[PDB]
Amino acid sequence: QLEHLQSKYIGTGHADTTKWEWLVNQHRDSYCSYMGHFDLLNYFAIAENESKARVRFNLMEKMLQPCGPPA
Amino acid sequence: MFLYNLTLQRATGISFAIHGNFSGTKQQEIVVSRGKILELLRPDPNTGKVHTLLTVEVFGVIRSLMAFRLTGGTKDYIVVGSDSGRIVILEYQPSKNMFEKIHQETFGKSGCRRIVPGQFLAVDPKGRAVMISAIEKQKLVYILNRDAAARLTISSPLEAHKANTLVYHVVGVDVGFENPMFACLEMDYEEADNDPTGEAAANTQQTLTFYELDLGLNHVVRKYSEPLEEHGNFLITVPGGSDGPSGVLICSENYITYKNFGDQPDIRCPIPRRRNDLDDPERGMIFVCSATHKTKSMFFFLAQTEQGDIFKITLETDEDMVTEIRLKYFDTVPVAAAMCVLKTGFLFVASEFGNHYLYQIAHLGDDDEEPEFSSAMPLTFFFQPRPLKNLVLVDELDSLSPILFCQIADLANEDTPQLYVACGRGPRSSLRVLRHGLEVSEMAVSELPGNPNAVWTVRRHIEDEFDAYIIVSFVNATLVLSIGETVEEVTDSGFLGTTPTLSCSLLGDDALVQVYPDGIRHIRADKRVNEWKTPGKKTIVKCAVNQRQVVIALTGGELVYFEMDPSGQLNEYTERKEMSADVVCMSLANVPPGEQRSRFLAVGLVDNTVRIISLDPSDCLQPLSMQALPAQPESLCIVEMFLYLNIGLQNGVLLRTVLDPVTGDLSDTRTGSRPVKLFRVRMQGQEAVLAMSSRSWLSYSYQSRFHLTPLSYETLEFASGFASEQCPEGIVAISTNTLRILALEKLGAVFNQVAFPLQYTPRKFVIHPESNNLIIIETDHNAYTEATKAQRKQQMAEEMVEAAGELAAEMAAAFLNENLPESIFGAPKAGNGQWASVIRVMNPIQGNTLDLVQLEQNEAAFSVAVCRFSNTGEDWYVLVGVAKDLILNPRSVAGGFVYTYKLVNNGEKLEFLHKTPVEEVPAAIAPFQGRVLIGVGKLLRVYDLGKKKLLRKCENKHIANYISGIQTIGHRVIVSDVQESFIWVRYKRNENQLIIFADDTYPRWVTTASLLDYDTVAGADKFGNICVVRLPPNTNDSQKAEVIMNYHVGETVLSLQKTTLIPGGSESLVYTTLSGGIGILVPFTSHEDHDFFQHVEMHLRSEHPPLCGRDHLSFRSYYFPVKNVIDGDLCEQFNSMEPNKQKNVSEELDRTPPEVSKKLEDIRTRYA
Amino acid sequence: EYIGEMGKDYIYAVTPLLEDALMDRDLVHRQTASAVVQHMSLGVYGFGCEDSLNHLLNYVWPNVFETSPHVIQAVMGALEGLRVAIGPCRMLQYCLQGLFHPARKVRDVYWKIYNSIYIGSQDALIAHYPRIYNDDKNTYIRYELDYIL
Amino acid sequence: AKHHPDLIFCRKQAGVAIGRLCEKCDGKCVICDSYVRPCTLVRICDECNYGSYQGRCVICGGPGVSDAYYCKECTIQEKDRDGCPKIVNLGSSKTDLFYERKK
RNA sequence: CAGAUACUGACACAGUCCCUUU
RNA sequence: GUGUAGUAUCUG
Ligand SMILES: [Zn+2]
Ligand SMILES: [Zn+2]
Ligand SMILES: [Zn+2]
Repeated sequence: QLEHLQSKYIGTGHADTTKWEWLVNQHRDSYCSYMGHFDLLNYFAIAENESKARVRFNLMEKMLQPCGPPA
Repeated sequence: MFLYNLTLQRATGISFAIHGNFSGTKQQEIVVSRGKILELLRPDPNTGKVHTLLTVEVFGVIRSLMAFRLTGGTKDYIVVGSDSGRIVILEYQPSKNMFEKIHQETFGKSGCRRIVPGQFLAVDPKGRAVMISAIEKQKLVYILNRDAAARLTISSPLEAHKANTLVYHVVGVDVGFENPMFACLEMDYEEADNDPTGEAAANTQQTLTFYELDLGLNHVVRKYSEPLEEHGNFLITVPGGSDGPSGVLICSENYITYKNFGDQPDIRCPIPRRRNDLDDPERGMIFVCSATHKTKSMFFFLAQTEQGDIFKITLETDEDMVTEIRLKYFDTVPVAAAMCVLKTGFLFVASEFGNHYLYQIAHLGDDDEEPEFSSAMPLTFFFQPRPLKNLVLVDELDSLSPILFCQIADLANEDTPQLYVACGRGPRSSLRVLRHGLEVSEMAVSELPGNPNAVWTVRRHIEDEFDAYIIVSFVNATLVLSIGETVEEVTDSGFLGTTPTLSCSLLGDDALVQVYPDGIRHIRADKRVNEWKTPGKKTIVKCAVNQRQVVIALTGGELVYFEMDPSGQLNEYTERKEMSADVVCMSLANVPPGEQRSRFLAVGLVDNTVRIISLDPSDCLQPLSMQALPAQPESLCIVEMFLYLNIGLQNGVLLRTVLDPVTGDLSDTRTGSRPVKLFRVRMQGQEAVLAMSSRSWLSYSYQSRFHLTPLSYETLEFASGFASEQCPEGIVAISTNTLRILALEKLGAVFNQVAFPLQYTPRKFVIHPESNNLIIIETDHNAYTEATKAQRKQQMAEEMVEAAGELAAEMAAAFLNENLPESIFGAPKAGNGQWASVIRVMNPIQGNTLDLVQLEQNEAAFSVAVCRFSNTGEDWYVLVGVAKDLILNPRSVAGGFVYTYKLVNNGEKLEFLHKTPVEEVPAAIAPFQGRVLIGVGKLLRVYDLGKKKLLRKCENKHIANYISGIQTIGHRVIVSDVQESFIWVRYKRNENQLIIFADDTYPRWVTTASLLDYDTVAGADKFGNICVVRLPPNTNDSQKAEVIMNYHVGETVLSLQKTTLIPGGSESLVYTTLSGGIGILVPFTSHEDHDFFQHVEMHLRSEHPPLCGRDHLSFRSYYFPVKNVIDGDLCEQFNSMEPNKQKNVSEELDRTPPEVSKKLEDIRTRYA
Repeated sequence: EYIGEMGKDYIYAVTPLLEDALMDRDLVHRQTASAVVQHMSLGVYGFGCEDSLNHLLNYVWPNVFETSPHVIQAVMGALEGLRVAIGPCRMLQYCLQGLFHPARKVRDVYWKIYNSIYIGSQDALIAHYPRIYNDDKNTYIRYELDYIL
Repeated sequence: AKHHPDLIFCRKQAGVAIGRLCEKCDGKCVICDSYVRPCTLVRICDECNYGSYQGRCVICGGPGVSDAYYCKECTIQEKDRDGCPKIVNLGSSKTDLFYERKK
């Protein structure tokens, strides 16, 4: 079977995947990638008059449950 | 069409900083990492300035940076975790002046994924293990060790995976010769995704988990995990073991907590609060960075808040238990991202936005006047800020990090366009002016009537440290002077200077020889004159002076040979030569202490042929090599330190040739059809050349690289070296029929900057096409205007007076007459949806505002332009787009307004005329055909001038998303969307209808665009990609557009312009990054060069892997595959390897390393 | 496969042979042409020859709804080899067309293809995600990407 | 071995142990079973290198004589960032001819 | 459920026995 | 020449 590799990696869906868990992973991946690039955080810290530490803290806090509660 | 990516200025954005003994001796260096550039720099403990030693590129973003040393060692290593997906350990090699790859381990895929270690990196303080952890579920631990080979070793990684876990910070606990222990902040979220009621989202605490590394069983297990009360952001390690207690210093919101494993209480000391804060009293207070000054005698800590206030944390304990934490306000500094407490009382502060400072510590803060806080006091503390009184500023590093707009234009009376960048953010914003050349410093100005043409400055003795001799020579007259900081007329020189002076030689240790057209007169320091008269009607032409010999030539080519003796007597040879031309240009090299004299002499003639004559009397007066020149040389000079020679021609070109009796490498470059003179100068204790033309030129040799950079100054004709005590290093130069003094302090670089202070962050600006002025506008979130802040302060300082106590409240009087500055003390960030905008007009020549317009609250300026309509004559209207009640994250507004000014009296007045209300925020304003295009969000409209408002002519609603850019050319205009790449819409004036015909396929987060000639739009992206889109030739002006170029710079770009940079250059594609980098996208000219460049790049892709280790092709294809672009940084990196590797790379292309280097420099020196 | 980098010159000749190879012929023709396309796309990666690869991609996609292990094993390999020479942006548009199909056999195949695309180049999909509007009570819009300087 | 859809790979972790290849299969890709352009070395987890399993060929399991390698396609596709490729299965086409030829 | 005829996977061919111990 | 998986078509 070729599904061994696809199972050990989180975020992998199946035929019974609901939209909510797809969108929450989509938002979580974007939140994680925001802190990676330095200029992608400079743009956020210049757009709103805040500090880099504050933006990072807010992004980390928002990861607990993005896209609202489930159904 | 292929493009070549060069670079002009490197990024100056600091993200991480570490300190340690990276060299080996007892001197500490700083390794500062840019966004994707690794840099090394050290400060001078004797003067305080900081120099640059290495600027190697890693070709990839860096997410972590740590330093460590082994037990019982004296060298510090560097551990780098980045996007490469590997772990790299470096080592600095002082002998090779470059880094050294040591270890490389792969533990996953590539890319900033979720489950990929590399974000958080921690190291054991004792230097026995290292932990690299991801943001979730991918904790990994290595085991570092040393073997009998005295080399670092890496064992197999140990997994510490834990599903459904978010990691906030990872730090290494200090333990004295026990098993390593690491701390992390986990927070499970499994229960938060199973309760639809949402009650599990709240009341979920995070734990402080300690991880135990079993050094005997080779596994890692977690032991302690206790819940916390409130969320924290970062942790500070405490030196433990045998010197102090072991634990952590969790810095939560509005609190600081100390926790230790086992049985130990907790200490919570609230953070001190600024006195009489003007902001909203519902905003939390958190820390941003920390430091450590661990010392065997006593140790303390440092911290910094959002407002940039340094504290001083000191712990109190008896044997192991910590009793209290004692805070104390230290100083106030601009907010920084990292600090490095250096030895010898030095502090390095690297600001996240602006220049970088460096302070020295005079007092450690003992027995001060302000009280100290503690956790023992029951129950909201306060303190009063003040000037520093504890630190002084000794050095500042320039950095144009937050650049938001750029515009290249020529506004002064020259031909080289200047750069007008609008950088900075917050109250400390500035608008610098960048021009090619070096910084010019002056000390004193003196008036010397007449017509001088030359001057000399030679030391009286070889052991003298102060220059004394000055020989100011007119066309025929002379005037001896001196420098003693009291420069006046001197008479007791006794030179009998009644004849024109052509040189001032140094024949011996202190012997000087003057030149007069009637012979040669020796002038010794002692009364020993050896005068040699030359009878006849023919005078001398020139003289080749040297530290040990003198060579002279007469009219018609009559050679005279001179050679000195140890006794101190002159000598002459009995042979005279015949020439086929006349003496025009001479040169002579220096003598090293390791040899008796030089090797060869260079002689120039009218026939444009250089003649090489040996100094050996056995075969003297005998040419060896012959080489003609395209044009007649004017002056010649020789530089030392591998040695090269400089050839100056009659026109404005300078030729570089390696030192060789036979002809060799040739380096042709332009210096303006005027004579060029080259003299010997001194820099930082090193030799250099100096060419003079219509503009001054300075060339220096440093680390196998030559830079021919001009000086940002007016026309000059003469210069000479200078060194004294008042100035660290200067240059004695003359001016137009007068005297001057020149000084150079800054290290060799380009793009000199002059800073103009501002008040807020500049968004956009335009240039007046008649009076060359600026219409700069500003807008910042979370700010108060000049009136609202004042009225809020007045209202606040009135209710507190009536606090039912002593009527005797006189502090309001002492408070209302003293306001702290904002450029050093920050700004009072208040609110969540507040705005402030200012419109400013500035003179680009010198900094002085002409008019200021202040908008009211909740009014954000987003666009400005200058237009001229048709129904009205020469009336330069100014339109400003203003929003209303703009909230960022829950985006929702209630309309906006558009202003209209008049700009009367040739550019220093502005009267309000009328305003027009709009139901949506405008973002794009573009004038064309005597009208204006207004893009109000999704809607697109065209407006016309009226009497009290603006008239809506045509309406189109087809844009899929928010409009954020509009450019007009001819009958075609381009609308820049926020998600779609581009939309082409044509305006027809027959029925007043806008129709869309062409669009793009791949969505892009476009931020800026610029049409090249007529159809190719050189766009950009929010992530860093740069693309060029071209319309098919067969389009009916449904119809997509093809893409002809793709690239990935790796940094956000917000500026694109095509304009020639140097006189006689070509059309470039100069852009500007968001970190401070300036680059160009110049194309290739011929076809036989593109293949060579592609071959060189392909060979270096495998013969020179990146320092971090990552596929260069994959890095440049981060989001979209590369297309028709060749990297130029990698090609220019060819100049720095080992000779064997250089030969191995060069031999496939059947070329020599000098041949490859010459054209690599030639292509760069032609377009810029 | 053998020539590798030299296949950007003979790329045009084989195209009007793969074009009529990817027809309703026997399974062997489409099974072999899938490997041909896979090697052809892998050999020319990074040299900007996606103009013909995009045209060739339009024929591989219909031959995905198969049942024999060999043909699907070749077709998924061809798609994976094309996704590195063209880019995830083009493959995401094809995959998203029928992700939430109201059938099951199509959904399984589409989810398998999406997982294959999702495992590799995870960070490259951040900028290529579509925009979804909000429902009654949830936040489905990334407001942080709409900031304007 | 991609020809037999029965074999199961390890995928545990990498390490400092380099895999070896035997005479029967010297220049074959571990996954692709190709023969062109070896690019990168092969690392195996410590569970696949202990005592009787030390210095054995990755694919079949004989006495290794030369180092293993990855082809260029595996490096471009980043198929080497998965763990160790050592086979932990006996197989069905190699453990049946034993009893078929015993008679 | 079975028979027959075609086809695919650079599939492999005394492969050899390498803690089974007194 | 044999064995180890998989697939297609006609007939019963
Ligand atoms: Zn083998
Ligand atoms: Zn392979
Ligand atoms: Zn294994």
